[PDB]
Amino acid sequence: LKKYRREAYHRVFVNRSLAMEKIKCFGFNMDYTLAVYKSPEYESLGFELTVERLVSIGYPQELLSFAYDSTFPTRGLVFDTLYGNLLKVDAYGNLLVCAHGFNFIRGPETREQYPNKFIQRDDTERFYILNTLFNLPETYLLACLVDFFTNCPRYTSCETGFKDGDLFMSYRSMFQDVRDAVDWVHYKGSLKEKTVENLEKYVVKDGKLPLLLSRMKEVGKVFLATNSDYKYTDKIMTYLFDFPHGPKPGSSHRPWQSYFDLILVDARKPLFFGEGTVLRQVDTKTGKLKIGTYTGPLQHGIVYSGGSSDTICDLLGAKGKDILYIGDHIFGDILKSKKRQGWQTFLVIPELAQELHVWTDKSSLFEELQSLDIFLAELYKHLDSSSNERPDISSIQRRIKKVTHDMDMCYGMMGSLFRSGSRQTLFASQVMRYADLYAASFINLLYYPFSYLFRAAHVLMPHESTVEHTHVDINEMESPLATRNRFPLAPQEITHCHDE
Amino acid sequence: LKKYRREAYHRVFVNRSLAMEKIKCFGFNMDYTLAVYKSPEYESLGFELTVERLVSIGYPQELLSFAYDSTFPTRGLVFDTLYGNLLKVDAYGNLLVCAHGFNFIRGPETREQYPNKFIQRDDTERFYILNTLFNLPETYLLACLVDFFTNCPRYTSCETGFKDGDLFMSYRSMFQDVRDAVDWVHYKGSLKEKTVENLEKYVVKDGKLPLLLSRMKEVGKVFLATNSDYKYTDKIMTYLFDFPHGPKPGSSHRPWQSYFDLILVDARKPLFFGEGTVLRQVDTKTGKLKIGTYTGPLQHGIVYSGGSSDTICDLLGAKGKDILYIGDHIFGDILKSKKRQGWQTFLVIPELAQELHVWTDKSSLFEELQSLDIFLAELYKHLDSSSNERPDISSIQRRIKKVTHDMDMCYGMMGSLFRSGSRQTLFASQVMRYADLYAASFINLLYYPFSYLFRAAHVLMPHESTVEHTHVDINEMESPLATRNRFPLAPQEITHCHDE
Amino acid sequence: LKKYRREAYHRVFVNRSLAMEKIKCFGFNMDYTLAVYKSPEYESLGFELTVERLVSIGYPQELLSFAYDSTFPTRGLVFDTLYGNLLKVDAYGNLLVCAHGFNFIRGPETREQYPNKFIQRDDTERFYILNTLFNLPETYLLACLVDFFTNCPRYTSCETGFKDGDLFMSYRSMFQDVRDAVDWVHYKGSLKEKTVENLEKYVVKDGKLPLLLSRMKEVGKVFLATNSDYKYTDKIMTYLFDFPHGPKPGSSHRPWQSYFDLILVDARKPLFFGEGTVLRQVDTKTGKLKIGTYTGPLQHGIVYSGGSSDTICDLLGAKGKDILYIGDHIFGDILKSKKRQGWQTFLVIPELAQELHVWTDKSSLFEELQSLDIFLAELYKHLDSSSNERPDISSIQRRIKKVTHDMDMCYGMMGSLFRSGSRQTLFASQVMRYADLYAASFINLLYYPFSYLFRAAHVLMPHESTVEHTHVMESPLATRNR
Amino acid sequence: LKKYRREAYHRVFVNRSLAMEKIKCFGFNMDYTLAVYKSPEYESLGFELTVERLVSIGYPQELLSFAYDSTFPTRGLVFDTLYGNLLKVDAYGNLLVCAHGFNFIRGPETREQYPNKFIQRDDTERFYILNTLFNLPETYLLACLVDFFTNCPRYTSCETGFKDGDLFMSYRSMFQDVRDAVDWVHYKGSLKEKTVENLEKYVVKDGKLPLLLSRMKEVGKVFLATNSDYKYTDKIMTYLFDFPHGPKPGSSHRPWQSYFDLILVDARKPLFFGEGTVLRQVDTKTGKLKIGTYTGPLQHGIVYSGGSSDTICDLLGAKGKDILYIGDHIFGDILKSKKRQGWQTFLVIPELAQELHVWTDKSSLFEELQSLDIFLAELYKHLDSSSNERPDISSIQRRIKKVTHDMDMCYGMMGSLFRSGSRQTLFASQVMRYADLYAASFINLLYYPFSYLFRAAHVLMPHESTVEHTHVMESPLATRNR
Repeated sequence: LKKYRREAYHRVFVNRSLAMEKIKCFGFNMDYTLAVYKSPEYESLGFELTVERLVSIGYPQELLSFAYDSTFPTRGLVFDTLYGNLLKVDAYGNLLVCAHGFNFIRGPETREQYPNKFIQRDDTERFYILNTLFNLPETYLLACLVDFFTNCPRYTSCETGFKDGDLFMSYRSMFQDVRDAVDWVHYKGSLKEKTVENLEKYVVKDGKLPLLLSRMKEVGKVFLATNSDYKYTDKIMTYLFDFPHGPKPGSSHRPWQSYFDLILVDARKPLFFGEGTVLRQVDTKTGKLKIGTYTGPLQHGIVYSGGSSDTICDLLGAKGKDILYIGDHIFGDILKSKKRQGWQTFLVIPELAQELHVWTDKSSLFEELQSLDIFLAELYKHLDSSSNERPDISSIQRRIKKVTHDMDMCYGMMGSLFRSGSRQTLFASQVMRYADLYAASFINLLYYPFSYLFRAAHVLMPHESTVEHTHVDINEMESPLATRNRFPLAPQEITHCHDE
Repeated sequence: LKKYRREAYHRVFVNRSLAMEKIKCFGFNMDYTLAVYKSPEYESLGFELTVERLVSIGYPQELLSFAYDSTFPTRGLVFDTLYGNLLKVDAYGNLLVCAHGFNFIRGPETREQYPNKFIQRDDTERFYILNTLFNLPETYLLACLVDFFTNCPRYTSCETGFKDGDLFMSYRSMFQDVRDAVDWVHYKGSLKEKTVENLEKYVVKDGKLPLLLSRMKEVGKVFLATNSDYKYTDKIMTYLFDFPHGPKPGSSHRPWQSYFDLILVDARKPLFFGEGTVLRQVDTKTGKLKIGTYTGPLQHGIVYSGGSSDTICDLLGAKGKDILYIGDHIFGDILKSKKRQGWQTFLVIPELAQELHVWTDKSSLFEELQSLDIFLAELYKHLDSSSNERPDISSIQRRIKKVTHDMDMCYGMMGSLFRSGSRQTLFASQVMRYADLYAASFINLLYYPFSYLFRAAHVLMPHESTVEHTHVDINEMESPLATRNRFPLAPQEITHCHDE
Repeated sequence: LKKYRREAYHRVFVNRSLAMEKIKCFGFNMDYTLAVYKSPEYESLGFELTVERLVSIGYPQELLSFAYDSTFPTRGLVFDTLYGNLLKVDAYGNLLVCAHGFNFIRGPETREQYPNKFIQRDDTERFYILNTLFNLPETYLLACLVDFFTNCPRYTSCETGFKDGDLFMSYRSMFQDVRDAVDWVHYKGSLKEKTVENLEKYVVKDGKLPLLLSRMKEVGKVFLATNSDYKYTDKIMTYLFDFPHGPKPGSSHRPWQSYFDLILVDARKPLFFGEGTVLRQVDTKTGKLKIGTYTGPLQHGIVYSGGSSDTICDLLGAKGKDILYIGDHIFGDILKSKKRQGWQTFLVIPELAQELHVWTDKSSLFEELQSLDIFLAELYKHLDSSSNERPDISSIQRRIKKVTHDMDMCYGMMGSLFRSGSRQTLFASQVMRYADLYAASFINLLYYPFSYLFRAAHVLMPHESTVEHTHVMESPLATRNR
Repeated sequence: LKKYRREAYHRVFVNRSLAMEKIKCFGFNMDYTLAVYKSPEYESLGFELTVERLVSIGYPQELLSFAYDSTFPTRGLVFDTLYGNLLKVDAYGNLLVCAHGFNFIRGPETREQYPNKFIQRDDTERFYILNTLFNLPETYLLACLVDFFTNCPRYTSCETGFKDGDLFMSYRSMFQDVRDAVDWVHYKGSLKEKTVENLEKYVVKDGKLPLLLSRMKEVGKVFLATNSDYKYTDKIMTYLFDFPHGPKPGSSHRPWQSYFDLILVDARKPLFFGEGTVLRQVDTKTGKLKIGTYTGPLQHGIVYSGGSSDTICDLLGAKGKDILYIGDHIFGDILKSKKRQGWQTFLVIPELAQELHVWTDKSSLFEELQSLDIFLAELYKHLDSSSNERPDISSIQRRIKKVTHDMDMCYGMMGSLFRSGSRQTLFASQVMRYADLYAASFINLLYYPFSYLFRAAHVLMPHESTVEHTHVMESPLATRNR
């Protein structure tokens, strides 16, 4: 028969095998992990605050006529501050999609600015990668701004920016203003203020969240580690646990703090994963901070501030292997470069919820592309290098392009977060680097036992996915160009020091 | 029905789509491309010459009792010059296999030296990646040397090398001597001399090679670009074309040079792909070099030396897109970082010939692992986070490990070139970065028409490969934690400026 | 006959020759250039607000009993976040002085943490260089913090930090909190607020400033470019120009803005020198911005915000050759990388004021050092490689050490900004690199005409400074047989 | 009374103080340290073999009519592979001299290719620094090649190279061929063979060398560490010590090897200073190697091959403090990074021999420069910012230029190794960084006792060298109101 699998929308997907039996400590980011912001309301709120900010610093009034359009941005686009393009690139820096403003640039014209349809993604001065869910409003705003200055006649388009009279406004300078304004929106607190004053509008709520976290604390420790301050965190978490019952209905409600062994605010991630700041214990009954740990009876509170990830693991008595860290952010090679053991990782990708719907509900699109590809192979079926034939594939290519575009638009104007045609995005490549497990939401762990063995799927290369495990009887001897015309004792047991 | 495909051992595998109709110029490396060296005779010859070299520079006589063992090395291993281990690592620097000498290190012991089972593959001072087919003898020799100094009592093992009396011999110093000696073997010409004096023993020969190259020159230009000098190249190529007939049997034999539009020796790759050296035209009737091009009638020869890849394309009148460059070496991002258009690429991986046999002839091994994995899923079938069950998977894991090791050993002691268990190797990752097409040999193009459209296979992520394109009817509403509780005009035609 | 030179405290010192005749545009930083903050009051103010910020985020109450000690910090020290040391290093990263808290570490134990008495300044993650005048309070605070936790009973000293029970607190973490608090004090305007509310206490005022700027404005253009906003710039600049007469005798007062052809606020240096931000005009009467220029009557206003160094140079019609940029900050070589000719530079270095006093008023210490060296050469005068004599030099070496340390202490506990003994500091090396001219203040341009040819002094090497041009067989090993 | 100093051509110059008393181990490079190659014969030999190598790989026959011109190259020039220029730059990458072939480029057109007269030396791919004595022939050859193709009819000059018809030949490509040919000439032993077959022509000989090394061997240990193999080392060292008497009068000759406690050949510097290669013993009578040490009687031999600097220091029982390493090569800061104390350094700089002759025998040129500067200060003596006077200085500036250029030409067409005008070269800066002591030859240690206290000379800044220690209200803008 076939392998049993849970329903698609409940699945946890496995990049690297993970024995959940061994997880003794579950760690959480808050933003977009426990506190999932409603889409597109929250993106559109960030957009407005940023636009409003730029206008009050001198950007034109026409900006206030921009409306956030959730169908345009995809996450992980690269902004080329030299030519002002949003780029969807693959794992190796090859261009997949190129948008100047809202104008999508065809392949040939792309080669003027990118002669090899390639970017050096390491040129951090030039290219800015919009990876986060917070980057989404900004991704759209950059396109809005490029489009407006392009089409407004008060400004003359040039290769690397706009002339306003005798003044040059480079794309890199505009981007600096957008970047400054997004920070300001977040770090002066205007967005949190608006968020907190209407939580029903802006934050998702779900009773399964206290349920799942209560089960996690039955088998291990549970901790929160957030860059937000305690005041914001308390307001958010109280809302998330505000039900007329506790974990199971008919049970007594209990405060959100009772679900955690350790609560860490003001984390200053990503610095948190280095040496961080000095750890201070927070006295929530007072609000007073004190570096270190309380010596007195106040030591039984669990709210902390600053610190480092290494320190938090000490407080929990949790070795790195024991920890599954659940969040929405792809971190670099910071944690594993350490002499200390790192955390295993569950990556929240909320966009996966819509993408799985495209995958399941648009089958007729996938079927047709498979059809067209099977027909194409039939047209070349018995041809080899002696054949002069040039089969007519013109129309079938045109229907391939037309079906593929239709699929793309099922995701949005910028296509799927994970691929374009046959090529994985840079983002997809980073998901595979960073995440041991991933899902639309951490809540999918509800549907798995804590003894579950998560087994990784082989990611197949072209010669594995298009060759069957069947014996191929060849009548001609294999060319010795291919075969090359083909003592330590062999190891007696498995040599895999990874176990995946 | 199913998609028609050529027989497995004739296939060209596609990472990135390529319209072969547009290829107007075919370029070749010589070594391990046109001139395929017999295995393991040629590896074993390189081994002996290197060992002999080290002995005459003071290394112990016991080295001459080493015999090359083709079942041990896999290509792409990393040599850690700090701890003297051969490492098989994945695309992200995670350890898969760790061999100190001929001792394979289990996972737990690995963590002493690699606390995160991770290496920073960028630490080029410490880690040396043995990617080439020429590296194979050296890969085995490094293991031989570590094993000998470990087990010989005249030397005391330490973490980073050996004590010989009061003298410390670091692994990094030993590696420097091995590296120096391999160079010497190649650059004083001892290996070419031995090769040339017994070409039947050392070089593969195949009549399909003149056939395929004659067909290529029917539709485009053909050129050779080799680091070897003309003298070696002539000896090799004359042997490769030495048949009592030409392209087709019953035709007149013709000299190998008649198969090329341009013959480039002394290329100094990889510098060749930068600014290179000054181009000089070679006068083979004389041997005299002259920088530039001959003004007189000698300008009708086609042998050149030095130069750059940009210059060679000018001579051919070949824009970069028009060129398919066929060879065995994975190059870095050198060619695409240029403002000039780069070559498309066909990668020769000779090991693919044995790997495809494992894939097809050891099906019963693959079937069992699929069985065991289907049984494992059955054991967790109706469990979720409320379940207390801990199903007994002990024996079925043991049979997984035992079957997986058996598969590994079908490839060699160091396993497949492309994966370990569920993880692709670093090498596999580089194949996907660099090669538009790849095969065990370029001769497989014989079985494809020159109008062929090579269409890339999707490389599927876990949520694509383990979810069907079937409509999933859910009775419970999807958690808004996953859905988030979900103007420019949309593009009307495909936006893919890559076309793959 | 000897060369004429202006009086020492009026001099502009010349590192690279500069023909003032060609300067047609004069550009100023404001902070510590036009607005010289009184020392040590201002450092002490920044120190106190930073300590209070730290205590308010949970640092111990004892910190509030630290008093800023201006005799301790010398600018340009390197804080080693690994071992908690303030370090004075030379141009090449050789150790000269090593302080742990307030304990000064001798040579031999220095070698335990620094085996070659060498740091790699490239290690930006480990070593933080405290080069600015704003960094002076933070330099002392770091020393205070390391001293406090080293001698506090509640804590256990370690190599890389301290234990508070079973909890480790790294110097790197602690330095991050000090770093964050100094930013916080500055970017909250706490410091700006206390400054503005008492300008006499914190800001130097001097009628020579309006005189010098009006003379520059007569020979060319003058521009201001500060990171500060307009409201703080206005308060400060209004104070600096608040005199009952204009710059000439019996002339009437005129506003500070009229001394400038272009006023740029919110500069966002150092980004300002690359692509910066988009330039916007400032309506001073309203305080509102508009990117570009106001399309109306307000186009005639001369106050802008943000922008870039290149936009401002084009706005003034000045090529890089025309411009002398006057300021207190040393910038990296990332403005010479541009493809248009960059500015020439005048580095304001306030410490030069007290350093020159030491140079001239402690001449007895220099003379004694010279005698001890002369006397020392006399001891070796008759010896070559054939000599077994080991002259007894310990007592004279003892006296050299005492005298050099006496000199060091005339500058402060960390010695001179520019050197320790025979070795130039890293800071001195960066002045040589960046500053075409330098003085203790820009005001010393008063004493020079705008046609002056500033001529660079040779920096002599040992084989130049210790052999005379006087005319005196030589080994072919030295001659290569020429 | 003035300070006693040894005669100028006998001096060891002191950059960092060094107590020779503490040196217990003396270590030598051989090439250009013990074996000083005669100039210009040796440079000319290397030049000719390199030209012939190039012509034999297809470069035009005209090259064989180049003659090495020793008056052109100064060591330490930077070859710009993009534009074909030899460049003399200062410590910070500022342009001082720019030669294209043999055409010297004035300031203003320099700015077309170098808008800030600045190069980024970090661009290792673009700029190649020609610092070694071995690099002198290649420095001139580069200039010859650029001059040849610029004025050859068959070629078309471009910005970054030349066209040979429809074919482009970049300076970068051409530089690669010169680079490869210089390696080829050296690593084929062509140069070593012609040297050994005529040692009188190419190698300086001097009986003072065996005297100095035997005196070192009496106070401590002496070691040799050369990249050369043993056969070439033996030929050369045998020649250098070939005298009818030993070092003392009427003493008998003894072999060169007996002057060394350890002879290391095949050093593979600079890798030698990291982990190097495995150390092997050399059986001199046989020429065979054995890694480690011979387990027999040959263990008493003192000739090794390969190894590392750390292995050799442990072999001698010398910590880094004990060692003075004597050599002609400037190394990067990648030996101070080690976790054991590194060597102290003596940099042999042959050009110092002729440079000191210029310093003392062209004093009239220095005096005139001094008068012109004094006279120039007198012209400005009475002017300050109120002055409109623009004194006429063109004729005196003209004479300064002529005189400075006259001085430059005493060193050679590229001027002094250490400076151009008021600006130290990049090379001078690297001597300051790397060399604790330096002289024109190691032989000047003869004139100093092994108990000598080498004392460093202050390198004065402009505000130190041009204001007297003599005692002379000051603006609070300079004083910060102290």
